Order: sequence, then structure tokens, then C-alpha cells
Amino acid sequence: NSASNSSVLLAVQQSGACRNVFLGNLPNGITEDEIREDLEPFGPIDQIKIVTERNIAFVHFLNIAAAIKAVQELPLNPKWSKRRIYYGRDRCAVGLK
Repeated sequence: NSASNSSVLLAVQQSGACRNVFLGNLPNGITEDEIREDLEPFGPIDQIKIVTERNIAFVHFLNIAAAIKAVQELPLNPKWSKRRIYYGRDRCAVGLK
């Protein structure tokens, strides 16, 4: 089959957002070091703020393309697919973006 299921394909059809990446479905205990080491090989990040209390993380990918490939690869990966990531509209992209 070919569907979203628990993956945000609604996010893969988006663009036009540099450094703007929001993760809203992480496990408790997730640390930036993990996301860094995982996302930096395709997209180096300068700012990663994880609110484990709400299972959400705000990532800032310095290069626009770094965010693109990362946000496109995150949903395709077994670890990151567990998380809901999209291009953050505006800076307050946590619910209303």
C-alpha cells in the first residue's frame, strides 16, 4: 500500500521554509545529541530545542536544503517516522503555524 498511516505526507508536499523544522511526536528522554547525530549527516542543525514534556522539538536547519532533505528523510526512517515532522510555518509552529 501507499499511504500516510502515521507518517505525515502532508509535510512532504510542503516547501519554502529555511531552518524551520518541527517535531511533534518524540519519545520521552529524546535528547538533541540523538537528533543531531541523526540529522546532521544530511542537514546540519544549529538549534534543537526538545520539549520532552510535550513530546515536541523545534529544530533550526541553518541551510534551507538541509531542512528539506532531512524533513523528507525523517518520515522514511524507522526512528524518525515515529515522530511527526513538518516545515514550521512562522516561528510559532507548534500548533498554529
